[PDB]
Amino acid sequence: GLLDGKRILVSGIITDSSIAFHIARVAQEQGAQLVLTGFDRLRLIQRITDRLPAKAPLLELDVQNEEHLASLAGRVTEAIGAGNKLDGVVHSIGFMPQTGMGINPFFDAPYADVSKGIHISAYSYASMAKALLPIMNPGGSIVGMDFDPSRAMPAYNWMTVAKSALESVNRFVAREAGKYGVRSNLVAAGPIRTLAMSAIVGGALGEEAGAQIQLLEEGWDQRAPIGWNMKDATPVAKTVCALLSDWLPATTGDIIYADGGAHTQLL
Amino acid sequence: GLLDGKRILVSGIITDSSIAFHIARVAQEQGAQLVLTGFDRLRLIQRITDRLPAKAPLLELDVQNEEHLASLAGRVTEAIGAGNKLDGVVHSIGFMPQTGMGINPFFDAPYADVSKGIHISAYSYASMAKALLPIMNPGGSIVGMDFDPSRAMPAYNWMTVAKSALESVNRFVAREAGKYGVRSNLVAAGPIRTLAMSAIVGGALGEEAGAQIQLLEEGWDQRAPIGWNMKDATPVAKTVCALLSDWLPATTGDIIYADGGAHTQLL
Amino acid sequence: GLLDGKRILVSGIITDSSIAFHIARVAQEQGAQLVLTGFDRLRLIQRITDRLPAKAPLLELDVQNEEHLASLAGRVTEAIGAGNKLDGVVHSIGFMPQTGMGINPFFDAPYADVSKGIHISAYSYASMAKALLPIMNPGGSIVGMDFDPSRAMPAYNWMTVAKSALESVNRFVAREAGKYGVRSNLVAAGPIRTLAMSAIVGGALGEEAGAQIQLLEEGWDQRAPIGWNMKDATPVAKTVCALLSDWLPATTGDIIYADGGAHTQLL
Amino acid sequence: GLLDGKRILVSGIITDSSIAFHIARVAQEQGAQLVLTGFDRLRLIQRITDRLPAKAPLLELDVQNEEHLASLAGRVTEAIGAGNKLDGVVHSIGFMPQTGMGINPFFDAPYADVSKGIHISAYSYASMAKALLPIMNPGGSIVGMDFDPSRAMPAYNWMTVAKSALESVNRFVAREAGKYGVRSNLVAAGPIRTLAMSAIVGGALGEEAGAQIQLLEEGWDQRAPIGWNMKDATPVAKTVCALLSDWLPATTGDIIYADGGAHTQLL
Ligand SMILES: NC(=O)c1ccc[n+]([C@@H]2O[C@H](COP(=O)([O-])OP(=O)(O)OC[C@H]3O[C@@H](n4cnc5c(N)ncnc54)[C@H](O)[C@@H]3O)[C@@H](O)[C@H]2O)c1
Ligand SMILES: NC(=O)c1ccc[n+]([C@@H]2O[C@H](COP(=O)([O-])OP(=O)(O)OC[C@H]3O[C@@H](n4cnc5c(N)ncnc54)[C@H](O)[C@@H]3O)[C@@H](O)[C@H]2O)c1
Ligand SMILES: NC(=O)c1ccc[n+]([C@@H]2O[C@H](COP(=O)([O-])OP(=O)(O)OC[C@H]3O[C@@H](n4cnc5c(N)ncnc54)[C@H](O)[C@@H]3O)[C@@H](O)[C@H]2O)c1
Ligand SMILES: NC(=O)c1ccc[n+]([C@@H]2O[C@H](COP(=O)([O-])OP(=O)(O)OC[C@H]3O[C@@H](n4cnc5c(N)ncnc54)[C@H](O)[C@@H]3O)[C@@H](O)[C@H]2O)c1
Ligand SMILES: O=C(O)c1ccccc1-n1cccn1
Ligand SMILES: O=C(O)c1ccccc1-n1cccn1
Ligand SMILES: O=C(O)c1ccccc1-n1cccn1
Ligand SMILES: O=C(O)c1ccccc1-n1cccn1
Repeated sequence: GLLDGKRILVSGIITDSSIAFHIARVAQEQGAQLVLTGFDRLRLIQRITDRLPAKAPLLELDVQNEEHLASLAGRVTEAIGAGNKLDGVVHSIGFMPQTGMGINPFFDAPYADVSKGIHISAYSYASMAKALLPIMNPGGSIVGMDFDPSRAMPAYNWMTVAKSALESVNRFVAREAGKYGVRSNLVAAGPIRTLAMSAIVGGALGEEAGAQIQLLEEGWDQRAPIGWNMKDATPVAKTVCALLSDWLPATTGDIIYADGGAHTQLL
Repeated sequence: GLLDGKRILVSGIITDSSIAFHIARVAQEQGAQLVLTGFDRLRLIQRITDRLPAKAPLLELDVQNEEHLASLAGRVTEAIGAGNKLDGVVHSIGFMPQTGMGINPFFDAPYADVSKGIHISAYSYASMAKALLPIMNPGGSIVGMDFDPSRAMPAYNWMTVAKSALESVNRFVAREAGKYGVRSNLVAAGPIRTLAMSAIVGGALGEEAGAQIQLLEEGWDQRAPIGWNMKDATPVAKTVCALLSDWLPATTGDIIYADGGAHTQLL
Repeated sequence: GLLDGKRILVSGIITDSSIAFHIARVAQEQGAQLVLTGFDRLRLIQRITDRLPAKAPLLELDVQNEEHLASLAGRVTEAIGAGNKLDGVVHSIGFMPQTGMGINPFFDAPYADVSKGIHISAYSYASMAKALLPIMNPGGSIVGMDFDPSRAMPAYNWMTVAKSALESVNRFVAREAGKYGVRSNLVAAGPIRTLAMSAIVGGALGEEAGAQIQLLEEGWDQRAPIGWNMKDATPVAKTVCALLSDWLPATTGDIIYADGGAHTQLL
Repeated sequence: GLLDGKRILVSGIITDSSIAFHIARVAQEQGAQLVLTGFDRLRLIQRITDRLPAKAPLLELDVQNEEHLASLAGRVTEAIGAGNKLDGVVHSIGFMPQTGMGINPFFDAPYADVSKGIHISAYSYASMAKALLPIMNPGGSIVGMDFDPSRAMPAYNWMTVAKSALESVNRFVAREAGKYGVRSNLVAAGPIRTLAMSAIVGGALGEEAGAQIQLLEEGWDQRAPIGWNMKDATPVAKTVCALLSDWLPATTGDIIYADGGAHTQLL
C-alpha cells in the first residue's frame, strides 16, 4: 500500500460526493489509518463515513471555533494513542456565503460574508497547521484542496479570491512546516460534481450563475489533453495520496494540478 | 501634459513619503485635476497636501466605513462640479495589524487582525470601484498598488496574503469596470522607504523582522537589471500615471511591475 | 508629443497591416524620428512606408545575415548623423515555416524549419540588441512583439515554442541592456488581422488550422473585459510607444499585455 | 513496488552521477523493467549501467540522428518482446555548447551553437515522443527533466532559453500524447552536482561562471523550506517515478517542482 502504516487526518467529509470522502477511501485502500474531522452535522457525517472501507474515529472540528482548534491535537492523540503522531493532514474545507458566489453581483457581497468565506477557506489552512504540526512526524505531509484562481471566472467570484489567499497561505505554511520536516502543498482540482456543485448547476444560486458554471465545466473537458470527468473524484483523491506518500519528497509550498492538464492549454 | 484635462481621485496620502503623495505630485505636473481622499487624520493630511503643486479638495474616506463609501460619489461630484465625471481613480491604501506582519510568528496572527488587514488592503479595492464607477467616464482607469506576492517572503507574512487577495480582486474589478469602458490594473512596486517602512527596518516590529526586511531591500537592487532606489518613489508614480493615461488602452485586469525588473531575475 | 525628440529604429514593416507599420505611424505622430529596417523586398517596403506621416530612412536588415548585423550600427549612425544615438529599438519580426504552424502535425516539423523560425523570431532579439546597444543612449528602450505562449494552443504550434524562447531571451537581454541604462521589454498582443493572419484564417495552411485560429480570435474578444478588436492594431502600437517613452522607467525584462485583458480571464 | 510490471525507457545516463542513473536505479528498486538509451560512448555507458540493481538492454540514441530515431521503436520492441509496449519514457537529455553557458558573454554565442543546444535539449523531447508514442500503452507516462527558467540567472544563459522552449514543447507533446491515453510532464529539479556541474563550479567555463553557479546553489538550500541537498539526486528520482506511476493520473502538460520548495520563496 502507498500509505501503509501512515496515520492521516482527513477533514471535509459532508456527503458521499465530498472530495474528502474519496480521499479517505483511497487512503484507506492504500493502508493508511485515518482520523476524520467533521463540521456541525456529526451524526450525518458518522452515517456517511460508515460506508468507508474501514472504521475511523470522527472528531468535531469547526475551523472558526478557537476552542475546537485548541483541543484538536489532544483529541487526535487520544484517538491514535499516546506516543503516536500523525504522518499526514488533509484540509478539504471550503465555504463562501451565497452573496459571494454569484447569487448577486460581485460588488454586492458584504465584507462580513467575504471574511467568513476567507476564514473558512484560507485562514483555516494555517489554523489547522498550527494545531497539528506539534503532533506530526518528520517526513509528514499537509495537503489542501485548491481551484486554480490565477484568472477570474464568472460566478465563482469571491471564492476565487479566497483560493488566491489560500495559495499564498500555503507558501507561508510550508515555511513553518519545514521546521518540523513536514511538506505543505495544495492540489488544484478540476470541477467535481459534489452535491453543492450540482445544486449550483441546477440553479440554486440563480440561473445566470448555473449557466456560467455549466459552461466552465464543459470547457474543462475540451481543454484537457487527457479529458476531464467531473463525475469522478478518484483521480483527485489519488493525487492527494501521492502528496501524502513519500514519493514527492522535495515538493513543498507548491500546487499540483489534478485537472486533466486543462490549465496548460488555451483551447 | 500626459494627463491634461483628466479628473483623478487619489487616495492614500498620509505623509510626504507616501507613494500616493508622489503619484499626486506627478499627476498634477502632468496636467491632471485631483480630488484627494484621506483617512482619520484629516488636518495632518491637509497640511501635507498643501505642499503639492496645486490645491486639491480633500474628502474623508475610511474604506471600512460603509457610510463614507455610500456618500463618496456624491461628495466627489460636489467637488468636481455637476456634469463632470472622473477619468481616473488611484487606490494606494494598505494596512495589516502588527500581529500579521512579523512582530510575532505567522501562526499567531488572530483572524480578527488578518480580516481587518484584508478588508483595508484588498476588499476595499472592490469597494472603491463600486462607489466610483458610476461617476467615471468611458476610457477611464482604476489603479491600485501591489507588492508581488507570488512567492512567500519573511516578515511580510499576512500582508503578502492580502496582496494575493488584492490581485485576485483586481481581475474581477476589471470585469465590472469593462462594462463602463474603464480599465483596472495594479502597479507592483519594489520596496519604498515610506515612514512606516523605515520604522520597520529600524526595528518597530522587532529586530528579526527589521533584519529580514533590510535583506529583502538589498537583494532587490542587486537583482534589478536597471537597479532599484528604495528612496525614490518617482519611477513608481510615473508608472501609475502611465496607466492613468491613454497610452495603455488594451491592458486591464493586469499587473505592471515597477520594480527595476527585479522579479524577472533569480539572482 | 510622447516621444518628442527621440530617435527610434523600427523593424518589421512588410505591408500596411504589419503591426510595425502602426507602431511607426503612432511614434511619428508622437514626435519620434524614425529609422526603418526591412527584409528582402525593399522596394515594396519603401513604397509601403511612403504612406507614413513622415519620411524615414530605410535600411536593409535580414536578421539571419551576420554581415547585415555587423554593419547595422554604422549604417544607423550614418542615417541619424554622427554624434547622435538611438533612444529606442522596436523588434517586430517573426517567422515560422509552414511546417511549424499547423499545415502538418506538430511532430512533423523538421528541426531545420523549427530552428529557422527560432533564429528569426527569438535569437534575433538578442542579435539586434547586441548590434544596437553600443549606439543607444542611457534611458533608452528596446521593445519586442510577443504572443502569450504560457499555454499551448492549436495550430500556432512551433511559433508558440519560439515565443516561449523569445520571452526567455528578453530577460537576458534586459541584463545586458541595463549596463547601458536601457530597458528591454515585450508587448504581448492579442491577435491582429495582418495579411499573413488573414491568409491563415482563409485556409492558407489548411482548413483545420484556419478553423482553429478563427476560434482562437473569437474567444479573445469574449474573454477580454474591455473587448478586443483584431482589425485595429492602434492599441498595440500605443502600448509599444508607452514602453518607448519615459513613463515606464522601472520596468525591464518584462512583458506588457496589450490583449484587452483576455489573458486575465478564464471565460 | 510503485512501478511493478511497468516497462520504462530511460535515456540520459553518462556517468554514475547522471540524474538518469538515479532515476533508473529507483525505478528498478520499484519493480520497473527498463530499456536504456545512451549517446556516443556506449562502452562507457554499459560499464556504468552494469552497477544498476538489474541488467537492462542498452540501445544507442543520438537525438540529432534521424536514423536512430526512425529505428528506435523497432529496436525497443525487439528488446522488450513483440506484443509488449512501453508504459513510461524518461527524457533526461541536455546539452548547450560552452559558448552558450557563460564561457563568454550572452551576446557572443553563435546561433549555430544555440540551435544545437535547443535541438538536443528541447526539440528532442518532441522527437522522442513522436518515435515512442506508437509503442506506448494507454495510461503511460512521458517525463522530461527541467530547470526552472521563468527568471533569468547568471551563467546558465542560453541553456535557460532552451529550458523555456522545452516547457513549451511539453505542453504540445501533452496534446499529442493524450490521443494515446499518455501523460507528458516535466520535473523541474533543483541543482544537482553531476560531473558536468561540478566541473563548472570548479571553473571549467571560467571563474566568473563558476562563482555565479556556486552562488546559485547556495541560495537554493537557503530558500527551500525543507532544504536542498545538491549532492543527493534521490528525491528527484523519486519524483520522476511518482509521475511514471499511476498516482498522478490527471496531471499532464505540466511541471512538478522537485526543488525543496525553493521556487515558492523569495528569500
Ligand atoms: N467541487 C469542486 O469542483 C472543487 C474543485 C477544486 C477544489 N475544491 C475544493 O475542495 C474542498 C472540499 O470541497 P468539496 O468540493 O468536496 O465540497 P463539500 O461541500 O463536499 O465539502 C466542503 C466541506 O467544507 C466543510 N466546512 C465548511 N465549513 C466548515 C467549518 N466552519 N469547519 C470545518 N469544515 C467546514 C463542509 O462541512 C464540508 O465538509 C474545498 O476546499 C473546495 O473548494 C472543490
Ligand atoms: N512602501 C512599499 O514598499 C510598497 C511597495 C509596494 C506597494 N506598496 C503599497 O502601496 C500602498 C500605499 O502604501 P505606502 O507604502 O505609500 O504607505 P503609507 O503608510 O504612506 O500609505 C498607506 C495608506 O493607507 C491608508 N489607509 C490605512 N487604513 C485606511 C482606511 N481604513 N481607509 C482609507 N485609507 C487607509 C493610510 O492612511 C495611508 O494613507 C499600499 O497598498 C502599500 O501596500 C508599498
Ligand atoms: N499578428 C498577430 O496576431 C500577432 C500577435 C502578437 C504578436 N505578433 C508579433 O508581432 C511581430 C510582427 O508580426 P506581424 O503580425 O505584424 O506580421 P508581419 O508579417 O506584418 O511582420 C513580420 C515581419 O517579420 C519580418 N521578417 C521575417 N523574416 C525576417 C528576417 N530574416 N529578417 C528581418 N525581418 C524578417 C517580415 O519582413 C515582416 O516585416 C511578430 O513578432 C509577430 O509574431 C503578431
Ligand atoms: N544537474 C542539474 O543541476 C540539473 C537540474 C535540473 C535539470 N537538469 C536536467 O537534467 C537532464 C540530465 O542532465 P544531468 O544533470 O543528469 O547531466 P548529465 O551530463 O549526467 O546527462 C546529460 C545527458 O544528455 C545526454 N545527451 C547529450 N547529447 C545527447 C544526444 N545528442 N543524444 C542523446 N543524448 C544526449 C548525455 O549523454 C548525457 O547522458 C538534463 O536535461 C539537465 O538539463 C539538471
Ligand atoms: O468547491 C469549490 O470550491 C468549487 C470549485 C469549482 C467550482 C465550484 C465550486 N463550488 C463552490 C461551492 C460549490 N461548488
Ligand atoms: O506597504 C507595503 O505594503 C510594503 C511593501 C513592501 C515592504 C514593506 C511594506 N510595508 C508594509 C507596512 C510597512 N511597510
Ligand atoms: O504573428 C504572429 O506571431 C501570430 C500571432 C497570433 C496568431 C497568429 C500569428 N501568426 C503567425 C503567422 C501568421 N499569423
Ligand atoms: O544540467 C543542467 O541543465 C543544469 C541545471 C542547473 C545548473 C547547471 C546545469 N548544468 C548544465 C550543464 C552542466 N550543468
